[PDB]
Amino acid sequence: AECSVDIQGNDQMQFNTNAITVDKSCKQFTVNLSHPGNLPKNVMGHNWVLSTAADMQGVVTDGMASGLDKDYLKPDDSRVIAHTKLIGSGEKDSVTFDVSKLKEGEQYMFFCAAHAAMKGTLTLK
Ligand SMILES: [Cu+2]
Repeated sequence: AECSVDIQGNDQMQFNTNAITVDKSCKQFTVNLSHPGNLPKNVMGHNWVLSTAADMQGVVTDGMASGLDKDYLKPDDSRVIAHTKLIGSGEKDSVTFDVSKLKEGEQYMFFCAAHAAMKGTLTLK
């Protein structure tokens, strides 16, 4: 099985996929985020954030209120399973999480905290 994925966020404010699969055998899963654009992070920086679909809007609301100083996430928000740092063009970051953290029967999503329009699903198979 494969227990990691490579994902890109670019200068046009989009990720290069809207769907990640996590094999049910994985105990840990790694997301390798890169930014193959030319814009730096103070213009078009991206991160990658994981929550349930049901929690996404609340995470974004509280992140918005927390602001740029906190990379648009409430610090220590228990609804956020994992997240990367904010990266600009040519930079990269990876995050690894325990697959045991996914609540059984719940659909998960990923998104960019800076650009909540950038989103997708993360699913067990
Ligand atoms: Cu973004």
